Amino acid sequence: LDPGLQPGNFSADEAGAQLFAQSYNSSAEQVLFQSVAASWAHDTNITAENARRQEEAALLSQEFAEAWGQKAKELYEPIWQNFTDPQLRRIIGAVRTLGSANLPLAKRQQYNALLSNMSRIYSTAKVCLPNKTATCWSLDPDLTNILASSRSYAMLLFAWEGWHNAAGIPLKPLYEDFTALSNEAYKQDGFTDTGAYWRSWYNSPTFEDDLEHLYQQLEPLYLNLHAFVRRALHRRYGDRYINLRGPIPAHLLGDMWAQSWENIYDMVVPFPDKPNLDVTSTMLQQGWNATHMFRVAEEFFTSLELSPMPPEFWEGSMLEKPADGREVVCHASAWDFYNRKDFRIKQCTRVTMDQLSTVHHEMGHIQYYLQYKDLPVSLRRGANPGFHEAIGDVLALSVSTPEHLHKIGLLDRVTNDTESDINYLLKMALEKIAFLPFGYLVDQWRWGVFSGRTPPSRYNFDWWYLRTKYQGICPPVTRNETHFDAGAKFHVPNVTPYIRYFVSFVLQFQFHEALCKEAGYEGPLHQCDIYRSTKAGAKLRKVLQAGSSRPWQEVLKDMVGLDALDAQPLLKYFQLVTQWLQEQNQQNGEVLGWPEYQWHPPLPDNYP
Ligand SMILES: *[C@@H]1O[C@H](CO[C@@H]2O[C@@H](C)[C@@H](O)[C@@H](O)[C@@H]2O)[C@@H](O[C@@H]2O[C@H](CO)[C@@H](O[C@@H]3O[C@H](CO[C@H]4O[C@H](CO)[C@@H](O)[C@H](O)[C@@H]4O[C@@H]4O[C@H](CO)[C@@H](O)[C@H](O)[C@H]4NC(C)=O)[C@@H](O)[C@H](O[C@H]4O[C@H](CO)[C@@H](O)[C@H](O)[C@@H]4O)[C@@H]3O)[C@H](O)[C@H]2NC(C)=O)[C@H](O)[C@H]1NC(C)=O
Ligand SMILES: *[C@@H]1O[C@H](CO)[C@@H](O[C@@H]2O[C@H](CO)[C@@H](O[C@@H]3O[C@H](CO[C@H]4O[C@H](CO)[C@@H](O)[C@H](O)[C@@H]4O[C@@H]4O[C@H](CO)[C@@H](O)[C@H](O)[C@H]4NC(C)=O)[C@@H](O)[C@H](O)[C@@H]3O)[C@H](O)[C@H]2NC(C)=O)[C@H](O)[C@H]1NC(C)=O
Ligand SMILES: *[C@@H]1O[C@H](CO)[C@@H](O[C@@H]2O[C@H](CO)[C@@H](O[C@@H]3O[C@H](CO)[C@@H](O)[C@H](O[C@H]4O[C@H](CO)[C@@H](O)[C@H](O)[C@@H]4O)[C@@H]3O)[C@H](O)[C@H]2NC(C)=O)[C@H](O)[C@H]1NC(C)=O
Ligand SMILES: *[C@@H]1O[C@H](CO)[C@@H](O[C@@H]2O[C@H](CO)[C@@H](O[C@@H]3O[C@H](CO)[C@@H](O)[C@H](O)[C@@H]3O)[C@H](O)[C@H]2NC(C)=O)[C@H](O)[C@H]1NC(C)=O
Ligand SMILES: *[C@@H]1O[C@H](CO)[C@@H](O[C@@H]2O[C@H](CO)[C@@H](O[C@@H]3O[C@H](CO)[C@@H](O)[C@H](O)[C@@H]3O)[C@H](O)[C@H]2NC(C)=O)[C@H](O)[C@H]1NC(C)=O
Ligand SMILES: *[C@@H]1O[C@H](CO)[C@@H](O[C@@H]2O[C@H](CO)[C@@H](O[C@@H]3O[C@H](CO)[C@@H](O)[C@H](O)[C@@H]3O)[C@H](O)[C@H]2NC(C)=O)[C@H](O)[C@H]1NC(C)=O
Ligand SMILES: *[C@@H]1O[C@H](CO)[C@@H](O[C@@H]2O[C@H](CO)[C@@H](O)[C@H](O)[C@H]2NC(C)=O)[C@H](O)[C@H]1NC(C)=O
Ligand SMILES: *[C@@H]1O[C@H](CO)[C@@H](O)[C@H](O)[C@H]1NC(C)=O
Ligand SMILES: [Zn+2]
Repeated sequence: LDPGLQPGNFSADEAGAQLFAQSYNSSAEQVLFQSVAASWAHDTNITAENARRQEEAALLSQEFAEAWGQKAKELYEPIWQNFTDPQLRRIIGAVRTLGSANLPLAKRQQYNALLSNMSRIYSTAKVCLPNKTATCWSLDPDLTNILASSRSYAMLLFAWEGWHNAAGIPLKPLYEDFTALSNEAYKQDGFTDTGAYWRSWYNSPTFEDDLEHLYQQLEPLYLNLHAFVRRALHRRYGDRYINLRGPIPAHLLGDMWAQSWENIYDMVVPFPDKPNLDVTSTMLQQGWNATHMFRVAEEFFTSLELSPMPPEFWEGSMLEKPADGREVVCHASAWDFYNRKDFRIKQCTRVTMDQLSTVHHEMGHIQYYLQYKDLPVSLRRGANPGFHEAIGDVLALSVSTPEHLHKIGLLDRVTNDTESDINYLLKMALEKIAFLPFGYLVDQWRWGVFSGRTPPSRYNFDWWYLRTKYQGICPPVTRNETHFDAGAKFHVPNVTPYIRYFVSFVLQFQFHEALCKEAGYEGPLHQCDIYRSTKAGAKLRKVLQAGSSRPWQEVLKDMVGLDALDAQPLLKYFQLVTQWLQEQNQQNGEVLGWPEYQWHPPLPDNYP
């Protein structure tokens, strides 16, 4: 520990604690920058040298959070709740959280080693065909691509069986040990369990109830969608393997976790005679290039009179693919270095209509970072953890439209045909609405484990209960408590909350509606854009400047006017497809929901 990074002495006063907050701030951006700089380099190009620097940076960060966290508890754990500023209470409350650093070394060293071991066995999971094969598969590319692409039911089944079998089972012992150790650490931090810690972020005493009220508002839309897809699969696979009343076999939905079904959009799409618009042909013809694209993105924000990208951003960012042959993580990401001056993007840009849209949300994050850089570093995070991605997405929504592309000049004429825009809304539904029930059930399920209400003998039973209950899926081959299908997801062994994403996808439209309402727009909400609309920016800026200083429920209210989440706006946005599906289901007599829930298909005749 560098002494300039090691806390001093502070009184039990607020007057002292204000000085503690100030000192933590000044040290914090000096450590966090050094940490993120290393992590930036490692990700900007892989080298074992940079991986080492990455590893050392990780240790240096934890060592810093520890050295301050221990004193924050030692001096202010008896007090912090008392302090007059809700901003300061937020500052100290964040520092005062220690997480795993509560565990004594013996447990601590098991804990880290245990968490890493889960990630290893998941990331390095494998499936092998039932021969003396030279070669096995892995989740990507082999499994993701066979599962999404092929539709011979047996082959599709085996791929799903192998994965949840191989990825889950060897996790089963580890995840229990994690659950115990996880809760024990937070117990000392001040939470009943890890689950009550995660829910602590949304600072809502009624949080879990709020979700069910939201999800109940979605269920008519989701059931409408689910019931529609279910019929389509019946056309394809046969009467033996689908029940027009029952739930859907989990592996037919085109995705290993059935969390988003878009890979059956090719099979289901409405109005097969219409195209789906691709503006790439203009963009290449215009001589657009990656470097230019961001200036369009910046144009948008400047058009809202949000802040332009500072010169440092143009000096630093890796907008284009590198000139070297060096290996790089191409997946697009946006970075804030807690050093106030320089913000950074990595995009690996390929000039296509899709990545044009993608750049806008990635720059959206940068605009978000730019606005709250003025806060003390402890607060420089989204008003709540899903709130940051929402401000990212509302931007991509607007520009994805044909309406905005015409103001960009990339589109020649607007073509207001509902058959086309239904195609667009429906594919987006198969992407994101299918995700809401899944995103909801996981963190109910994990809360079930962390609260203990799912003891280890029920990990798998409570999982499939939650799947059929919410997502309308059932397992393709009988699954029993030796298996552990909850582990087969990325976010479970990586102990990463999904609930942020669900909260975000509701805040997304709850903003978009409140912006388009403010931007003077009227008409079909998916045809709104806010570009050039200074009225939207000035209100949007008020959200971004708040960062996390002000409780999100108060900030959201100041933007939208509602003290809480609501899915009515989301239903407004999807309204056109909502109506269309209701017609199509009514025409087919399709039974919404899934009675005969106690059904799942027989096995293929010679399996395998
Ligand atoms: C990615 O795309 C970027 C943008 O490209 C342009 O725009 C897009 C939409 C497409 O249409 C592209 O095809 C198009 O090229 C590229 O940056 C641009 O690169 C080109 C070529 O390298 C630049 O063109 C050259 O610019 C010189 C400077 O011209 C400006 O400054 C003069 C003073 O020096 C001034 O007198 C001019 O009026 C001009 O001012 C610009 O005005 C327009 C509006 O009228 C603004 O939009 C600009 O921002 C203004 N820029 C400034 C600095 O004020 C010219 O001297 C030069 O002409 C000479 O060279 C050409 C060959 O290049 C000869 O053919 C010609 O005869 C003459 O001798 C030429 O115009 C362009 O300026 C760059 N953009 C900017 C903003 O500077 C990226 O390089 C590209 N990257 C990749 C990898 O593709
Ligand atoms: C969390 O902790 C950070 C870091 O300690 C605090 O930032 C510091 O806050 C104070 C108060 O806002 C700020 O002082 C003001 O800075 C303005 C710019 O001052 C710069 O120029 C003068 C000369 O004109 C220098 O004397 C200063 O040291 C500054 O120097 C420049 O700083 C930038 C930013 O880091 C750096 O990139 C440049 O390299 C450097 N210049 C050169 C030539 O190297 C003044 O206009 C104003 O009057 C005040 O002096 C101080 O500069 C901040 N430092 C940094 C590093 O950001 C945060 O305030 C704190 N958080 C909160 C919420 O308080
Ligand atoms: C990924 O990005 C990083 C940052 O841009 C980049 O880092 C540099 O990589 C090169 C090698 O490709 C390093 O060069 C050598 O590093 C070794 C130690 O690992 C040193 O022994 C070498 O010392 C000589 O060169 C010095 C100047 O670099 C001289 O001052 C010295 O006297 C010796 O003559 C040499 O430094 C370089 O150090 C790193 N730098 C950093 C900051 O990481 C890396 O190259 C990129 N990846 C790829 C594949 O290019
Ligand atoms: C932060 O506050 C602490 C507690 O008020 C200060 O700690 C004290 O620091 C002095 C030196 O400034 C230490 O002196 C040592 O005392 C022992 C005898 O106990 C002697 O053998 C050593 O040679 C040395 O003189 C003292 O131990 C230490 N006491 C405690 C309880 O921490 C500290 O000075 C303050 N920080 C700063 C930067 O001033
Ligand atoms: C994380 O997973 C790894 C791998 O499963 C665990 O490390 C393994 O630990 C065992 C002993 O605990 C090692 O087996 C022993 O090896 C020695 C020779 O080194 C041998 O004499 C013993 O009879 C026994 O076979 C095993 O080699 C070791 N594997 C690796 C790769 O290190 C680790 O304990 C797990 N940690 C947690 C927290 O789960
Ligand atoms: C939960 O369901 C699984 C199947 O999905 C059951 O596991 C399977 O049980 C049978 C009977 O023991 C195993 O067959 C045996 O395999 C061994 C080779 O491993 C072979 O030597 C025997 O002759 C016999 O064929 C089968 O392999 C096994 N599968 C797995 C993946 O373990 C399990 O029994 C069910 N749970 C409970 C509690 O019964
Ligand atoms: C910190 O907590 C204490 C205890 O809840 C508060 O002290 C009490 O304050 C009320 C009026 O605010 C008095 O009627 C009590 O007599 C006080 N009790 C004691 C033991 O002093 C204190 O006000 C809180 N501080 C803040 C800033 O809210
Ligand atoms: C598209 O045409 C319909 C015609 O009924 C109209 O109601 C709708 O508002 C048009 N789109 C926009 C963005 O105005
Ligand atoms: Zn994002």
